[PDB]
Amino acid sequence: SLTDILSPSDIAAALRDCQAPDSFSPKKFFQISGMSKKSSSQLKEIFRILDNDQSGFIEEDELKYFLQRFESGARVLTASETKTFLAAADHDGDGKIGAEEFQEMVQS
Ligand SMILES: [Ca+2]
Ligand SMILES: [Ca+2]
Repeated sequence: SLTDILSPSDIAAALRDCQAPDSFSPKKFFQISGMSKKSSSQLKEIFRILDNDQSGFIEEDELKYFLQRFESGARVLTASETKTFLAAADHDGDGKIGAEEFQEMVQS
């Protein structure tokens, strides 16, 4: 569990909010949690937890586990979820999220 940036009650509320598949969104998890409220530097601490390759980015193969970061056991993302999130953070057309194009997708 993160517990290094956002509060638990805020996460547990955002998880159940749209726990169902293709029910949540990349820009609909900062209202219940409070990611945007965090600085671009604080939003990076999470990226280091999403990198299941330690390469430096969060490819789709590791982005589908977005629900496995706040729940640590929940289901993965679909072609209608991962794609969106990637098209909301990456915007570079690389298929991998970075620590420079992530925060931007949060606050902005
Ligand atoms: Ca990686
Ligand atoms: Ca990228």
